[PDB]
Amino acid sequence: GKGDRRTRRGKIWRGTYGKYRPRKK
Amino acid sequence: ARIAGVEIPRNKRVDVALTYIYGIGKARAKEALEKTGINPATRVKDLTEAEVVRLREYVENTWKLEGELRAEVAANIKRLMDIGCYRGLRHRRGLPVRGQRTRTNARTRKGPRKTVAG
Amino acid sequence: ARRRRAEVRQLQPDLVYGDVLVTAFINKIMRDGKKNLAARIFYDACKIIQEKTGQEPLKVFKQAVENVKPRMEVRSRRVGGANYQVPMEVSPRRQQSLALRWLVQAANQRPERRAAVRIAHELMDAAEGKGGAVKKKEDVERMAEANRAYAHYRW
Amino acid sequence: ARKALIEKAKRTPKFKVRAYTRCVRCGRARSVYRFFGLCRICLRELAHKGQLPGVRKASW
Amino acid sequence: GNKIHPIGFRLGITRDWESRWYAGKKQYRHLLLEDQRIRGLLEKELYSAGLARVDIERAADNVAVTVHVAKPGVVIGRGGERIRVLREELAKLTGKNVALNVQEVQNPNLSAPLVAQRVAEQIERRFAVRRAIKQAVQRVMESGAKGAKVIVSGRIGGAEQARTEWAAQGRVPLHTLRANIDYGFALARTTYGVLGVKAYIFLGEV
Amino acid sequence: GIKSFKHKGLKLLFEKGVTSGVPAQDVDRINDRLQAIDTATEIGELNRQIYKLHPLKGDREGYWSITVRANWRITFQFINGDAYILNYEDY
RNA sequence: CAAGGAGGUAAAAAUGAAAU
RNA sequence: CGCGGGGUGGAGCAGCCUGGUAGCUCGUCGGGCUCAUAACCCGAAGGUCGUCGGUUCAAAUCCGGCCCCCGCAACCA
RNA sequence: CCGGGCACUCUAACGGGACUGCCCGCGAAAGCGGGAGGAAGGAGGGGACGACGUCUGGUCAGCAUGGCCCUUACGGCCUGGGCGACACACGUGCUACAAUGCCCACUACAAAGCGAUGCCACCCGGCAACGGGGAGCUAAUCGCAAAAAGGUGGGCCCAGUUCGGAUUGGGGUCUGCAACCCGACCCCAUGAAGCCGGAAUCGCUAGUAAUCGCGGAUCAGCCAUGCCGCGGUGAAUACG
Ligand SMILES: [Mg+2]
Ligand SMILES: [Mg+2]
Ligand SMILES: [Mg+2]
Ligand SMILES: [Mg+2]
Ligand SMILES: [Mg+2]
Ligand SMILES: [Mg+2]
Ligand SMILES: [Mg+2]
Ligand SMILES: [Mg+2]
Ligand SMILES: [Mg+2]
Ligand SMILES: [Mg+2]
Ligand SMILES: [Mg+2]
Ligand SMILES: [Mg+2]
Ligand SMILES: [Mg+2]
Ligand SMILES: [Mg+2]
Ligand SMILES: [Zn+2]
Repeated sequence: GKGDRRTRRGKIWRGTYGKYRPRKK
Repeated sequence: ARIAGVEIPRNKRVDVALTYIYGIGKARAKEALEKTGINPATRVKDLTEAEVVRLREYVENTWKLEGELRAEVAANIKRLMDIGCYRGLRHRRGLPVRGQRTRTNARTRKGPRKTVAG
Repeated sequence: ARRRRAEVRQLQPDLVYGDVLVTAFINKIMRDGKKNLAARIFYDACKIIQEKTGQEPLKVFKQAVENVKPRMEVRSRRVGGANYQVPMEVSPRRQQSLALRWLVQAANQRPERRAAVRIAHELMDAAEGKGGAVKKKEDVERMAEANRAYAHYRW
Repeated sequence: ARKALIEKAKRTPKFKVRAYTRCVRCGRARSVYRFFGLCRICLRELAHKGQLPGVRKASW
Repeated sequence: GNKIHPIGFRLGITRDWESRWYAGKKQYRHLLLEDQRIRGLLEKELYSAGLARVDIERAADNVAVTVHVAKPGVVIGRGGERIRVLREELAKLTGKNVALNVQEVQNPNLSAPLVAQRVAEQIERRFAVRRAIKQAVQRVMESGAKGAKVIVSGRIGGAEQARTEWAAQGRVPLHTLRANIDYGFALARTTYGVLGVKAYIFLGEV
Repeated sequence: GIKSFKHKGLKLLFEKGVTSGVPAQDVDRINDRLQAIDTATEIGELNRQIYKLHPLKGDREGYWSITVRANWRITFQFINGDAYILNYEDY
């Protein structure tokens, strides 16, 4: 889901981080 | 079980079955069953009636959902009725609200192509 | 204008088997260049062959390929704006390629759920002479059969 | 608007975001490298001249 | 056509730089602008010398500047002017060690910039261009050259029709790296427009 | 009557009298032509010798072309007493 | 081992472009 | 003025008699092929059925009144 | 991490290294085929390099420049608007239509580059964007970064459904004098079209196509799915 802003995969693609993709640990 | 305005989802995980309500989505889903204290991976098939009652009582209250909040959302757009702003006119003409590109695309609000030709 | 006859590409033999054929099959399974997932699926299906039949997958796979081999195929050729279809023989290289290709394709044509069980079953069906690939093989030979008229155009 | 426009590019007052880059050799406002203070056009000219210290053709 | 600048094409091996100094960021930009304004200021009141090069070297407030000239006639003995405030007027926006040297380019007929500049003067003298090209080439070839090539392009002898006059004797291999090929260029300003003169001078290498 | 422009310079010369879109020496020339194309009730009126009128061929079919000066053309579509898509271009 | 003299001959595919 | 036939998308024709479906070629509009046009290929849109009334649950269709079009007839003195 | 050492790896500076030189066969020669020779070969694989000329090709809006025109103005400054408009048409693309798939958690393996008028470790508040602190780094020292596909475990079970993410409502953050026209993210809720594409049409012959992420330029920010680079896994086929 490279364009969904609610996945670790979409957050990768977008670049930014967040709740669905925390800044590690 | 007729939780809010709906009842449909049977044998398909309560954290997922919950999603089938305008107002629940995915975040409020697990948030509701951790706050009610119910196992997410359950059958949804009318399990313990007590868990279902607590779930219903919490969910249906707390926050607005289903036909009621659809009315509120529609009313928030009705806000820009009167002598409203620019954003209202975009809801009037049927065009994209956030000022995007309308030269091409914007089919999700304009609808299918009409073709003028000339 | 093919000055060079384009030498035949050679592969690396697999693990546990040493096949000069199985790896070619794993390659066709491979999508997006993930040989890991590809090889796994085949070896998975090899484990699946052991269940439904007490046969070693090295023969089940081998015989399946042998049953999905086009003896002769139809070839569209010359004179009349390329109007004819001469039925030509098939080179051992091409029988090789078609066998594995039709296998994987027919395998993913099956209504099953897991890629491994599709591969395993399609191989078992093909080993018997029943697979959807065998259909494809027998079909291509029908076309080649019906064109024996101007087959003497040959080449 | 070109002469009075290379004036503003060096004048740079009134709000910090109204200030912008601008090739010095030319007056180009686009493709201006911060490193040289030059547009991509001028930079290529001088690089072939040899007037750019260390700057050399890239082959690899 | 489309051909790369035979100077830039070398730069590394064969034909070194023309401004040899090292700096990191926050400095390169300022020192390059100053460097170019030196080249700009020199070219003006030193054209009568006809300068083949303007080498520049630096070492923290040191700024050395070497001016190559066919005939350094405009230097005239120490306090005979043409150097004093002239090499001192540089430090009116610099204030650093304005060390200005003067070189004697021996044969101007083997210096590409000088050749092209002599030709571009002749265009403005209203000379017959094709004959001017021929002579300049032979003149370069007369002074021991291994190969030469001069090119004037556009608006030749006035007349509404852009042309391109071409002449080249001996050997001029532009593609080769071990070339030692000197390249010069000049703008001829005319009452009917502007035309460009290319000059290629070649010597052996290995 | 001229009804639509494709060339902005042409548009400005006829509407506001803005001459900065055309050559300076072709101002009077272009003007007399445009007025002729404006007054023309039929393509037959745009037929004076000094215009070298003719319809274009190929993909430009349906268009016409009177001559301003040298290799320069004013092209348009004339229909029912009106010209449309007034363009200024090379031949 | 080297050729001259003899014969069946492509197809379905039309136009031209805007000052010398 | 007497009999007979006919008015249907832009063009030319069906469908009416056995009321509930308006169809065909060409043209038009979109997109391809070509440097481009034509040809060709793909895909679309388009009709108060001349008009005014009547019968019917329902009229292009069945029945009348006009309005044009076409074809016959208009003979014996 | 220290003592110590620098043979390995790496770093970057000059070199050695194949020229079908050696063997068989073919030939008049050039050369071609084949073979041990070694990392390598019969231009090893890629770059930079673009002949005389052609297109009255492209560029007076990079710049220069002949001519023509404008000068209380075709110049100059400002605030605001516009380049972002939308009944439509074409190009180049990005994300998909799912199960060799998607989601969550854990756990590995790169290269090439950028940063002390910045990159910002580690804590603290915060669901998060981010904010408070605050160490090291003029940087093969410190930081940007954990690479991602992969692997292990677990959950969905093939339904427009945990596929897909458009669109829209609400709440927020950060840059900026200011983000309504027209900024990027974050969070809640909506969750559209699409179930794989008509006539047609494109790319690629070996690290290559496909797939995966990473960097940089411009840059206060950013409409970047772009462009220029980097490496990860890694096909198919060439009769003719
Ligand atoms: Mg917009
Ligand atoms: Mg800039
Ligand atoms: Mg004709
Ligand atoms: Mg002709
Ligand atoms: Mg058409
Ligand atoms: Mg056509
Ligand atoms: Mg009678
Ligand atoms: Mg070469
Ligand atoms: Mg031209
Ligand atoms: Mg200019
Ligand atoms: Mg634009
Ligand atoms: Mg649908
Ligand atoms: Mg499905
Ligand atoms: Mg190739
Ligand atoms: Zn510039």
